[PDB]
Amino acid sequence: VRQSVLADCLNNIVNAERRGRRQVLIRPSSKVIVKFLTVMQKHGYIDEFTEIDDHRSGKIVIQLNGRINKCGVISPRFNVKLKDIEKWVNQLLPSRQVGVIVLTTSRGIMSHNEARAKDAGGKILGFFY
Amino acid sequence: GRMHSKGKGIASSALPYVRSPPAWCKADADSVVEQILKFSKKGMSPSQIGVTLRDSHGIPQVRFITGQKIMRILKANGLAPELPEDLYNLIKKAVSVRKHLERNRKDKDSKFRLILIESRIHRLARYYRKVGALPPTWKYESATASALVA
Amino acid sequence: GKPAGLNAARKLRNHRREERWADAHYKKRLLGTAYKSSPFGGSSHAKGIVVEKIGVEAKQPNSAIRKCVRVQLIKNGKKVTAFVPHDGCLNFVDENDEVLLSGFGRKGKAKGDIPGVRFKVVKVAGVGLSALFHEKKEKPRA
RNA sequence: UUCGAUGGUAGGAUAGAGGCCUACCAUGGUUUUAACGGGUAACGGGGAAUUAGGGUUCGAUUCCGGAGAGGGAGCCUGAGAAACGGCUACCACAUCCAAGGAAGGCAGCAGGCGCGCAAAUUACCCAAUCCCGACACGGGGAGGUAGUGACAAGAAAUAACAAUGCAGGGUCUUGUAAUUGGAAUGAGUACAAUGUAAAUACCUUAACGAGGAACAAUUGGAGGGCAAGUCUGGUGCCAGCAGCCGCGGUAAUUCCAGCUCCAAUAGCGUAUAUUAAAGUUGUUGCAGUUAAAAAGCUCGUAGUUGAACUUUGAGCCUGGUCACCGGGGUCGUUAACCUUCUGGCAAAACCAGGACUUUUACCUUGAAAAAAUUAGAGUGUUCAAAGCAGGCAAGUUUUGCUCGAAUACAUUAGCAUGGAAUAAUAAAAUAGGACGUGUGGUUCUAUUUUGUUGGUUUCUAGGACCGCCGUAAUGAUUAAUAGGGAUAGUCGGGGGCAUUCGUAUUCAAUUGUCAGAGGUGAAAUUCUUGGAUUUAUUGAAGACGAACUACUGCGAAAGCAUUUGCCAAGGAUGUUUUCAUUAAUCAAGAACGAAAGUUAGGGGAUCGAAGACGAUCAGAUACCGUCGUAGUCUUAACCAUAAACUAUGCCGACUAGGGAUCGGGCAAUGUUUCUCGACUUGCUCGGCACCUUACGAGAAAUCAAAGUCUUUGGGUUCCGGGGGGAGUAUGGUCGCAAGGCUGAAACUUAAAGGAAUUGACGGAAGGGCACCACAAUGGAGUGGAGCCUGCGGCUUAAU
RNA sequence: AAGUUGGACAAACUUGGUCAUUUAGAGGAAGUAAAAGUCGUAACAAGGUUUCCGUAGGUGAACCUGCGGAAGGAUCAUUA
RNA sequence: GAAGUCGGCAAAAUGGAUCCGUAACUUCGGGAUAAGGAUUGGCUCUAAGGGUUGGACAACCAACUUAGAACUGGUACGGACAAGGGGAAUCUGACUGUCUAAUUAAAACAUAGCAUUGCGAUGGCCAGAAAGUGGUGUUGACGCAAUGUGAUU
Repeated sequence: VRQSVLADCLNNIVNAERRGRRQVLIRPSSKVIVKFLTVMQKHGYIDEFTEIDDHRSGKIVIQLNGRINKCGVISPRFNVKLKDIEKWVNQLLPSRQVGVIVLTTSRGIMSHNEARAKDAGGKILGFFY
Repeated sequence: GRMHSKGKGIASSALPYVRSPPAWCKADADSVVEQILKFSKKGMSPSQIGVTLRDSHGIPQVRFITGQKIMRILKANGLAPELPEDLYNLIKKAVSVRKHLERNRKDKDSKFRLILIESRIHRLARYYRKVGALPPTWKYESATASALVA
Repeated sequence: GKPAGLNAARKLRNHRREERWADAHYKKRLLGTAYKSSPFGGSSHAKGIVVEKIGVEAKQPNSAIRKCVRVQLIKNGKKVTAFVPHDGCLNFVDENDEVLLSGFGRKGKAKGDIPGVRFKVVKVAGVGLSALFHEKKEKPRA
């Protein structure tokens, strides 16, 4: 049984990027996936993506523009405080300037840098770079 | 994956994107309800009647026209069976296997199949008890399984 | 593989505790072998009473007489073996000399080609070693 | 759970709550989220050690709390003790003794014996801190001061100033100097002044105060790891080293002596316990096809994990630091702070204020909370370990002034504020719902007045409740390439029962015939002129389903192959069929579980454990041939394992090219057949597989999974931590038993093990080549008799 | 006041049983470090009877044989 | 306190009931009343457990038990009577049962279990002098007849 659709979406994206394909199809769709895709698209790692709206959970077609080395999920979603962001960045991110950690804080789903600016922690969703 | 098998079949039905009755199908949303009530008065299965309206009557998915499910329509009209359809069918199959087992004493494969059916019927009964579709005290009985099916 | 649930701490802790006994280091440290089965009681050094001297044969590929000594511990009375570092001092170390023993380095394993030796003489008769070989200090009268 | 374990009633006792105790009444309370029992080589914490992060070990010890004064027990005084530098009784110690007796407790400060690897003076003082008391004054082995130690920490003395032939270098500059002179001299010796209760030490300080024994700095190593010897004498696989490899059988760089150098330096080394190494305990972060390890398979409970969706989009301004960002909100689309109570306003709600989480986890922040410790702010103990002090002012030496003594670490757990992303339970389905200046009523309280007190009525302010009353849009998320249940054509060597057929094997009768038949590489045993073997007819027995039988099918696995009938069931496919999360994984717990083995009954043809004979080699005792026991068959009860294999757990998603193959479905104005079937082609779903490739993985063999893993996290069970000992002993448990499940320790070893490569070997195969190989009717011979010559045995003195 | 009758606290002593540890104990059955000898492939090649697993019997010794399995075999192969 | 004796022969000791507790071994059924401990009288009470019956109840009549408490005396009480001694091993027979009336009660016999033999009736076994004779046999191999061994493993 599908335990987390976000893991499947990110695994499909990274698999397509390794294969070199410029488009990828993700099934099913969810608000968490849409928020995650918005975060990486705002950061510039993801081109336009269209949500096919059938009478089901939905499907997403994403245009991949390269410049992604690895995108993954952190399961289980550990609760991350303000002081734990540095530890997570050191553990996951390649450096202090490259890579993004996505946290579902109280103010919504956003990057670790934006959450640090918000001065609010939350739960770790995943990472991409 | 299959609940009690190694198969991975995906055969199902793909409901159309449209949610409206066909142009010529002027089912008027009340003659169908009367037909469903008549088909339930005899005591046919809700799935079986829905098949009959799909094939013989030519009616589309009944929800798209009547606005309510087959189970919901008959429950609203009062023709609600004492037990759910899947619950009753599994008890029927379990009763038949036990009646075959009491005659054929050397069928270990049938005994194993009966054990699988007993596991399935208990899990379904537990779900229905939790959801409240049945009285809280609905302990399944092996000796009175004939009572439960009929 | 291993469970990765947010509430799987009990399962992870129980598995780690159960499997921790497989390691020899943890098993030794928690079974108290350094006190019960060991000739000492975790002591770094101890005193003993000499019993005799043995020229234990050397295993392959060597063959030698290592002039080791059989000693009886003062605190327990058990009989163990000891090694003499300096050369030709067998005449110097006699029996019932109130010898002082310490370990060898492998924390309870035989050294080199001589099986059954884990302790070496540090001091003998209270005069110590490294002096009776250079004739810096002589043995006292007994 | 008695003789109190759970709760209730009543009582006693306690300063007070209380099964603390008593009498009665019910049987209760904890527990796989580990109750109970056992070990602790266990006082707990602040804290200490190691230090990427995470973690691991320790805490007897300067502070806080607990217990104790040899072991318990009892009690007086006293606010406060079950006090022991108070007492009483008993036990184990030791003690003076006129043998009648008294009697004692250093785990308090010094000191003594013993156990010990291991730890100091029977010193001085109440001067500083504080404590007690009747008290400005007394006492304090608390505490301070000193004395001995090898170590716990912080700072530096063993020196440097020149001439010196030469190696030189470049007239500039180091070197040993069998050499000297002048320089800077600091520890000590000793009266001073400070210091101190008095002293020790410290800073200043009468003066004396180094030329080589100066006033000699050592500990380990020099094959590698890890730094530094094919330098010289002695032994010679011995003595011995040697943490490991390894060296030592006359050239010893590793043994012991001289010399030199190397790392550290008043320190070096050794032993043990721990940490890093160890990504060899793996949450971060291991591994399970072959190196250690996927349970024989399936069901399934605690536990873990759990498809998508419910206020979102756009337009604003606003005060603010880096044209962005954080934040505050209506305006309204779409309803504007849901709601409870109150103030004024009054045609309720409209405005504002108090509470607003149903209930959270989660995040932020705040309150509250020992110091010491750590990080760290400031400050010149001459620096530093330190300490919490300090600073002005260099012309009057100033009847004073000026800073500080921060800050963080806190959240484990508890209280509180703000947010509602993520993840959880309910909202109104038999409407058993917000319904409300509400159509009618009950019932109570007086928060009040009717005269202060007591009582009924009820106007009144309020809690609660009884049949209705349509205020309104009255109420059910899609139905997951999740799942279950139907339904149609099927499909299957899937299961059970009954039933049909087949020849083969053996045996029995009779018939034709006579010499051998069987068997092996060769035999041998046995039977056969009494009719062997063979052949012809009939009958019986049990076993088994050849050929078709396939890199084909079914079943959860073990396994399933003659026909037919019945019963129950199963996957896949088709489906605008039904319910709607009903799901995955499993500790425990149960079903099935080859063959062999067990208990009995029936049955027992062939084969065949054990066994019986005959070659076989030296011995065969085993392979071989014949016979032949248990067994192989079935029925009813057992067990519970195998190379039970795909040496590869289950569920979900993604990942490349081809052709075969089974089941289903879709299409063919394609072929064929007396309405459908057979063949062919294309598409799709679900299986068994095959070939190529390796983006990718691995140690490689290899792998479409063993890939998507240092770029390490989808969910979940089982299992391993070098090899032996050993799946052994013991313990528990299932079985009538064999045995099954669970399952160590001591001791020992420096290696076992996997993959692959090169040689070697094979009573392995395939190509060949050879009179030192054979075939050839081979020719000649040696060896057979006797002699030359040489080799061992013998003799001698040397032979 | 000594003494005395009852109640509880009850130290401590006798008799027995249970638990943990230790010391015994002749002797019996194991492996490891092992004086010469002993010993044939049981296994490493087709190890000379292919190997191995489960089960049962027999044998001084590895072991032999019966039944069912696996290749970890010495065969990935017979479409005619 | 068995030193007696071949030998605990004989005797003594235990003994009922209630409440605790009970090992090795085992065929799981036992051993077991294992072993080992405590109490028991009289009197006065307390509590609980059942029947019909006059208007939540009820004054009777007709009833027996159990458990507990205080007090008391010869620290005694199944006060006579009644009434198990127990344990650790070896040989042997499995057990219940049977026999030498009048010296041997046993390890002897029998037993269930196990195994063998004959017989399909024109027969097996037995009987009778014979018989137109009898038994097994009102029987038919799950039967009858004849033997050996002696539970289970």
